[PDB]
Amino acid sequence: GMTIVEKILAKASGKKEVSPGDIVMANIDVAMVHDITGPLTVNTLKEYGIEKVWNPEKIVILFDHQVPADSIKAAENHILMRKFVKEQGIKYFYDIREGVCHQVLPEKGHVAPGEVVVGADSHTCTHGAFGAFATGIGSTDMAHVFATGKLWFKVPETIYFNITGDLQPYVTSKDVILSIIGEVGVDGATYKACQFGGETVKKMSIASRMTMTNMAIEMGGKTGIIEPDEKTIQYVKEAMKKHGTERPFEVIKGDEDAEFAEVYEIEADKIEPVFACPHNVDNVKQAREVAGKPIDQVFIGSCTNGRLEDLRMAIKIIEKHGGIADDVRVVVTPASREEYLKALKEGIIEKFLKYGCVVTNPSCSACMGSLYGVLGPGEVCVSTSNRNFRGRQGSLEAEIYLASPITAAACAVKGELVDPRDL
Ligand SMILES: CC(C)(O)CC(C)(C)O
Ligand SMILES: [Mg+2]
Repeated sequence: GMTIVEKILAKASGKKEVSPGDIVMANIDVAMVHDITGPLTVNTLKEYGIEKVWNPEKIVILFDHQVPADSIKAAENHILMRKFVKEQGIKYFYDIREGVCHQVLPEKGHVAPGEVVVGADSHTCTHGAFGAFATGIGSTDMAHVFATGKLWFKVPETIYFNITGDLQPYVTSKDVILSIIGEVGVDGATYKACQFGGETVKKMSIASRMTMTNMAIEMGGKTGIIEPDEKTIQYVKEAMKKHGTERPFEVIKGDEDAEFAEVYEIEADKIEPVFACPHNVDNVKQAREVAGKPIDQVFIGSCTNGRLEDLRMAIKIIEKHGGIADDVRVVVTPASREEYLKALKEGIIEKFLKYGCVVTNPSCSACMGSLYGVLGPGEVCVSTSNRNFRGRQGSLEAEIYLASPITAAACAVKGELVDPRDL
């Protein structure tokens, strides 16, 4: 009787069974690296004299196509990456501006149910939306992965969030996950896989599911995971066909009599629009109880969201209420080029433009970085981001409220923190 994570790690280590706390050596299906972890990893490999990665088709590299105009080190790192990709015969390499980190990997078909996914970023948990075991690892582990196609993992315990009921109007999976995190706390799920399931999750789209697993790490989770269903299978198969990345996969599900460290019953019909308020993702408040505070900027589409359903719900709110308030900069960033195209074809982009919204291209590098330069001092911002920028948020006592795309759009409309149901 095993959880989905246990089964995935059992299969991957060739074991009959696995229990939390077991330390097992698991085959890696896909390893993703972007920005600096790329050059660290390649360098470590050079130092050990490793001529070849284990499988050039199970490595996904995101890297800036533009040579950085000043620093010679980054031009050097850039030449290094191109050499590696070429010599190793790495098939799957993408511009850092193909999309935000965690959008590009699944949309090209690189994440299937039952797979072990490792990534250089803290928010690789995102890919657990696909019934995959997905974790962020450092460059030392990443070099080991590139060399051998294996890594030691400690099997985590699972907390199961059973989410049932129907989401009320104007409420999204962003509000569900934020509400879960306000209760559990930034450290409440340390070492644990956070599994979301239940009738409410079944009805959610893949896009909505990804927003939840995206933020598992924000409560100290080891990862986030949702079992695959028909929507999952069809998304993955369609993505594989579009990009030529077909490979066999096994849909793995947890057992009905699996053990969990904890089980939360989440009443979805009770979730309301919420904000994560400065300065902790933990500090979650019902929108009404903060409503009224004037705001300077709104970011709709961020790390990792701004998929088509996010852009729809945002543009519907804005266009219905006649555009955006005065003295609010509203930046709209589709999660990927592929998502940008879908929005373009549906006339959504043209409409954001019409209301004086800035529409900008996504960049994986933006998710990793400093917010120095984007927010002015003392400015209040509403963001659909699913990750914190603590430490380097940044410029410097700027205030940043995390919200769903619906609430973010509402805020853009009124020019203040507002509950979208109150427009
Ligand atoms: C990446 C970003 C520009 O969306 C972050 C934020 C916090 C300003 O939304
Ligand atoms: Mg992210």
